[PDB]
Amino acid sequence: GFPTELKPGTNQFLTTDDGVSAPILPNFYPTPCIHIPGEVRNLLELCQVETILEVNNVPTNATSLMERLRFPVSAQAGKGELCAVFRADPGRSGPWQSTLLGQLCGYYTQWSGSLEVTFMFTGSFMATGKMLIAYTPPGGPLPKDRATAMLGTHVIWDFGLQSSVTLVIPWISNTHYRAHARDGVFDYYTTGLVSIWYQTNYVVPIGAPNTAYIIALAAAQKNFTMKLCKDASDILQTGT
Amino acid sequence: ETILEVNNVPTNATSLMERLRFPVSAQAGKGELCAVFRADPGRSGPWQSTLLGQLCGYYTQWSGSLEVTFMFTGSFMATGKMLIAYTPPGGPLPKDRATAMLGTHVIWDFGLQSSVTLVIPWISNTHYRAHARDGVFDYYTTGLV
Amino acid sequence: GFPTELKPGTNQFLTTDDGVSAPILPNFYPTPCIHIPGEVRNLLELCQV
Amino acid sequence: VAQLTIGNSTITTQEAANIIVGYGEWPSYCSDSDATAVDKPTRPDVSVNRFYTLDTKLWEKSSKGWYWKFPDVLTETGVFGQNAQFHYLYRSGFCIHVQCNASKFHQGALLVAILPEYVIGTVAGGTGTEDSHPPYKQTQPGADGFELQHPYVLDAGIPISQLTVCPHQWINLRTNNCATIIVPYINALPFDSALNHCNFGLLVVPISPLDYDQGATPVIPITITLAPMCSEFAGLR
Amino acid sequence: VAQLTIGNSTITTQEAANIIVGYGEWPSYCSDSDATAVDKPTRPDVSVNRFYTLDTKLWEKSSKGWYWKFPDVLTETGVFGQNAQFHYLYRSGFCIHVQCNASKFHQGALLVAILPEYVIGTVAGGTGTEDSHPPYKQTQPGADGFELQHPYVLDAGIPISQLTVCPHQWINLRTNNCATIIVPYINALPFDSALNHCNFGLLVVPISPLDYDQGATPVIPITITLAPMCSEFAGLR
Amino acid sequence: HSTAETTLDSFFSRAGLVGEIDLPLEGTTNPNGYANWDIDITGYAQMRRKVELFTYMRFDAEFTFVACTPTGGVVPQLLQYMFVPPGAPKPDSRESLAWQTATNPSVFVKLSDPPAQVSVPFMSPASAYQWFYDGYPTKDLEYGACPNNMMGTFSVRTVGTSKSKYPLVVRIYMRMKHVRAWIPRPMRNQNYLFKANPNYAGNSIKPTGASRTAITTL
Amino acid sequence: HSTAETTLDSFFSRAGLVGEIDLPLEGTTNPNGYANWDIDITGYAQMRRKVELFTYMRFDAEFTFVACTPTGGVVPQLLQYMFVPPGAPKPDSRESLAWQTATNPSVFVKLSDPPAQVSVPFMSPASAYQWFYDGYPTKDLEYGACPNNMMGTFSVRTVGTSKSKYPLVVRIYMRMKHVRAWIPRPMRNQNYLFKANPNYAGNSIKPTGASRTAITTL
Repeated sequence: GFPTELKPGTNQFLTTDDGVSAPILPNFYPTPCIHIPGEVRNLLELCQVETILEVNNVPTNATSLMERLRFPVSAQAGKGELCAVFRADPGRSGPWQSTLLGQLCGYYTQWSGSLEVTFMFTGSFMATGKMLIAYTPPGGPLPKDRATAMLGTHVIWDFGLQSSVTLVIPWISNTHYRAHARDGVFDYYTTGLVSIWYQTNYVVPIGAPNTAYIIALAAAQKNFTMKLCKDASDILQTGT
Repeated sequence: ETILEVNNVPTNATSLMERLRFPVSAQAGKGELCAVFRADPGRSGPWQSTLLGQLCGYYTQWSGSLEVTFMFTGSFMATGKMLIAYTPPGGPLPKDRATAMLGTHVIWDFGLQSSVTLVIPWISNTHYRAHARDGVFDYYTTGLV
Repeated sequence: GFPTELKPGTNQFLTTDDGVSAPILPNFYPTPCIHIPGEVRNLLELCQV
Repeated sequence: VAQLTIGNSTITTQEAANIIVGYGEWPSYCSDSDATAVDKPTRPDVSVNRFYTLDTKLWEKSSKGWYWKFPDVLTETGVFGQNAQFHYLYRSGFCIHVQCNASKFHQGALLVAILPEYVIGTVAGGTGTEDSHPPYKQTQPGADGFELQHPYVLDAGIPISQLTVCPHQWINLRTNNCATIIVPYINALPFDSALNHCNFGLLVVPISPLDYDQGATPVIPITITLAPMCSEFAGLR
Repeated sequence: VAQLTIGNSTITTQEAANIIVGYGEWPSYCSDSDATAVDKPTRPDVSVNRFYTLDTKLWEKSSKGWYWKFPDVLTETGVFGQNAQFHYLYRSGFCIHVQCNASKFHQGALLVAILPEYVIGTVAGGTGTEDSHPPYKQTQPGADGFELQHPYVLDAGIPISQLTVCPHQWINLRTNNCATIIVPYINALPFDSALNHCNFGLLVVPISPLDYDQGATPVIPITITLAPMCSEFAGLR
Repeated sequence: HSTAETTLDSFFSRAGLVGEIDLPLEGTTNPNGYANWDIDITGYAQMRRKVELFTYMRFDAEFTFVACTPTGGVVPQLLQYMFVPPGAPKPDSRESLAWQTATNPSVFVKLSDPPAQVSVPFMSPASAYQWFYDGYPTKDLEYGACPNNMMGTFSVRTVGTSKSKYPLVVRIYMRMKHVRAWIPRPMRNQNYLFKANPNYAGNSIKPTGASRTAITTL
Repeated sequence: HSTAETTLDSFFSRAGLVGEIDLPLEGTTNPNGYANWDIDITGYAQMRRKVELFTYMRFDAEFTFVACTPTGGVVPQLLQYMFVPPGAPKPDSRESLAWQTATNPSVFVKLSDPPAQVSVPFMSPASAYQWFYDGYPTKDLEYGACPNNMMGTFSVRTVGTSKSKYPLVVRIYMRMKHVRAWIPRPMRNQNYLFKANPNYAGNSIKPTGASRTAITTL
C-alpha cells in the first residue's frame, strides 16, 4: 500500500463539482452522431439575433397581444410630438422581455455590452416623413421636448428614403449591484433611454393609409457578455 | 417589364385605369390575403395587359422563367410588411398566411425597400389539352402568386 | 472506469441483428469439413437451372 | 423582370432579389452512408425537380397568419406526391419562394419563416383541461395550409416575438414582396418517413397588419411557389 | 443588431448606420499650449467616458421641438456632472446619438442639429417691448431639455429653413430613426467655463409632423444617448 | 468577461435533483420497499424550458444518489439501484427475476458510504434526442410523442429478502455533460399543461412579459 | 439488384423462434419447474422445407432466450438454462446431479436482464449434417434416420431449491450463421406427415401448384 492522508471534502457531494464515475453500460456504443444543420455552441450566438422588441407592451388583452409587436405613427400626431420611449434594459422587465436576448439574460445574473435596435417602417410606400430617434445615456432624464432631445446623440430617420434604420446603444452594464425588497439582484442602474419623436408630421397622398406601424428589432452586438447563472424561470414543468 | 393588371376587376369604362394597380390599407389586418393571380403569361387573366402576354397569344407553346416586380406607391411615411408567396403547380392557394410562409415566399418591407422583385422558377405551357373545341396547349403549369 | 453513455436500443433484441455472443463450448473443435461435391453459394445459381 | 424555368413550369419571378439560405447550408444528396447501406436510394431528378405553385392564400385586414407542413404539403399534389406515397424512406431539401402582389397604395409586413419540427397544440379543450392532441388537420394541413388561432404563441406556447431565430425573411410591402428561403434537410435521422413525420413547418404571419385606404382591392394574394432540392427515396411499395 | 459597450453602460444600438462628424473634425485633447501652460490638465478617461441616456422625450402630433444646451445638460446627472462642477476650466468634445422607436405604421421627420453658441430670445414681453433676457430655464435647461415656442425662428429670429447649415442629420421615420453627430469642441478659447458658458445647443425639431392612423401609440419616444469624447479639466475646488 | 460562461456545457452542467424516490416503512406509496423511476430530465422544473430552447440535443449524464431517512438520518441499510436499459423489462415485484438479470446494471451501496454516482451514455438510437416531433411514429392520439428518447429506468430497492427496518428517501441528482444542441427555437412563454405535448391554456394566454400604461410613459 | 440477398447466409440468417418452453405454476405440462428441449431447427415451421433444399449443410447457431410470464410480464426470478452436449445424459429431476456437472454449460440470468444469447458450434462428428440418409446406421424400423445430427439439448429451469413463484414462458430463438450447403434437391411439394421421414399422403397427392381450365385459356 502507497501512503495517503485524506483531505477535507472527502466523501463529499458538490452539485457543481464535475470529476467522474464509471459508465453504467461499458460496452455500449452510442449511435454515432450525424450532421445536423445549425448547431449552437455558445448562447451568445443567439444574443446577437434580432428579435421583435415589444416596445408597445401596453395592450394586455388576450386577443391583442399581437399589437405589442408594433407601435404606430399617424396624421393625428403633429411635428415634435413624442412617439414612444423605452429603456436600454435587456435584462429587467419591460419591452425587452419579448426578445430572445432578454429571455436569455434572465438565465444569467450580470452582463455588459453594446446593443442594437433596428426600426422597420411598414407603412404605405407613398408615405413619407421624418422621425427623430434619440438615445440618452444613463442619468439625463428623457429630453423635455423634441428640440433639446436633438442636441444629444440622435438619428433623424426618413422613411421617404430608407425604409429601415438601425440605432446602436453604446454600452449597458447590469453590474451595479443592489438589494430591492429582498431580491438583491444586480440592478441595471445603467438604463439608457431611447425616445422616438415626430420630426415632421405623417405625410401621405390621397389613397393611402393615413396611419402606419413601426416594428422594432433588438439584439446585442458582438461584444456582449453574461456572467453567473440563475435558473429564475416562472414557467415551470407541471405533472399533468 | 410591362404593367401587370393584377387588379383586373373593374370593367367600367372610366375605371380601366384602376386595373393597373391594387391597393393596401389600414382596414386590412395582419394575415389578410391581399391579392392572388396565376403564372399564366399566355391564358386570359391579368397577364393579357402585359406585352409579354399579348405576344404569347401570337404563339402556340412556350417555356421559361418569369419575373414580377412590385412597386409600392404609397406615402413615404408609410411602413409595414407584405408577404408575397409563390405556390408551384398543384398545391392550391395556401389556406392562410401562416402555411403560405412555409413555402417559397418573400417578406417585403416597404418601410425599407420601396420595390421588390419575385422570380417565377419556370412555367411551361406545353401540356397539350382540348377544351370545348379550342384544343390549345393549356398551361396546366399555373403557378400561384 | 472509462466514460460511457448508453444509446437507445440498449438491452434490445432484434431478430435480424447479428452481432455476437460467446461459444457455449469454447474448446470444441468441430470436426473439419471435407470436400463435398457440388456446393451451392447463391440460390441464383439454382434459378438458372 | 426575369423568369426562372426549371421544369415544365415557368414562374416569372424577379431577376434575383435576396434569398436566405437556411442554417447556411445548401440542400445536398448524401456522402455514402445512411439508414440504407446495401440499398442505393434513387434520386428523383425527373419530374420531382420542377416548380410547384400552391393555391394562393388571400391576405385580409384580419388574417391571423398561415402555416404549412413539409414534406406533407406536397405529398398531395404532384409527382413528388407520387414518390412520397409509394416510397418508404425519404430525404429532401427545399426552396420556398413566397410572393406578394400588391400596390404601392397598400401596406403591411409578413414574417416568413421555417421552423423545424413544428408541433402544434390546440386550445387543450377551451381553458386548459383536455390532453387533446391537435386534429389530423393541424398536423398535416395538406397543400392548402392552415390558419393560426393564436398567432402570438404560434399555436405552441412559443412567442412569435422570437420566431426570427429561425431561417426567416421579411416581406414589408413598402419595400418588397417576394422573399426566398432555401431549406436544407434537418432531421436526427439520415432517411425519415415522408408521410408521418413532418421535418418542419413554414409559417407566414402578418406582423404589421395589412391595410389600404378604402377602395383598393382589400385582399392581397400571397403566392407560395416551392422547388424540391435533392429528393431521395428508398424501396417502393 | 450590435450593442456598443464603452463604459458600465450598454446601449443596443444599430450595427453602424450613418453618423455626421461635425465640421469634419474628431474631438481631440490638445497639442501642448492653452489657457494653462504650467498647469497640465488631467484628462478624465475614467467614468467621464461612458454612455449617458437622457430621459426619453415623447413626440406628439403636436410637439414643437426640443433643445438641450451643452455642456450644461450633463453637469447635472453623472460623474461628468461631478467634474464640470468641481473644476474651473473645461474643454470636451462629444457624440450625440438620437434614436426613435416607432412602427412602420407611423410617419414623420426630425431634423437633428448642433448649433454653436445657441442664444435664446423669449417673446421679449409679448409683442416686443421688454429687454427681458430669457430665464435661467432657457439658458441652461438641465438634462430634460426645453421646448421651442417658435420653432420657425428657432427662438432666436433665425429661420429653421436654414438650420441644415449646421452639423445636422435627418430622421425620417419611413427611412430610419437613429441619427448620430460627433461634435468637436468649438470655442474662441482653448479652455472655457463648463458651468456658465454653453459651447452649443442640440436642437431636434419635427419638420414633418408626427402622425399615425388612429389606434397606434400616439407618442413616439425619442431617446438621446451621448458620450463625452476627450474630457479635459484644470484646477479642482 | 470570458465568454466561457455562455457555452453550452456551462449552461447545461450542474447536478440537478431530478428524482426523489420514497420508501416509507408503511403507508400508501411504494408499499413494497422499491420503486421504478424512469429517467426524465424534466424532473428538474426549470430544465424543460431550457433544453426546449433547442430542437436536437445530445449528451451524457452523471447520476448521483443521495439516500437517507425522511429525517435526514444516516442508517446501516444496504440498497441496490438497478438500471433498466430502454428495451429490457422492469421489475414488478420485490424479487421479479428482473433484479437478477445481469444485462441490467445494478449498484449496491450502503447509506454509510457517500452518495453513489454512475454515468449513462447518450442512449437514443437516433443521432440525437429531439424535444419536438412533428408527426406520428409510423384508436389513440400518438402525436408529438417521440419514441427513441428513452434514457432508461432506475429501480431503487432495499437489498435483502425482507422489508427495510427504517423509512428511506432516495434523492436522484443528474448533471448532463458534453452537450451539443441544434436548431434554436423560440423560448416558451405560456405555462406548461402536460409533460407530454406543448398544449397551453387556450384563453389564458398572457403577454410574454409585464406590460405598462402608455407607450410614451416610461 | 445486388445479388447479395440471394447468398446462402442471407437466405438462412434471421433469428427464428424454434422453441417455447412452459413452466406453469401448477398444471399438467412440466410439473417440475423445468423441461428438456432438444435442439431441433425445425422448431420453425417453414424452415424444414427450406433447409431440405439441400442434402448436406453446415452451420453454427446463435440461440437467444426471451423468457417472461404468460401475460408478457417481467419478474424478479432467476433462471438457469443448461446445455447438454449430445453424448452427455439429460436431467430427469429438479436436482438430478445433471445440473451440477460442469461439462454441461449452464447460463444463469434473471428475467430483469435482457435476453440471454449463446453460440453453438457445428456439432456433428460428420463433415456436415445431412437431411437425408438413404440407408440404416449399421425389431424396429431405423430407415432414413441419421444418427450424428444431434445438436444437443437445452434444459431450462428456475434456479433454486423450491418451485418458482410466478408462471413462466421461455421462448427460444435461433439464427444460424456461416452456412454451407451441398447437393441441391427438388423442393418439397406434398404436405409433411412426420418429423421423422418424408412420407406423404398416399392418395392425397396434389399438383405442385394451382391448376387451370384448358391449356389454351389463360
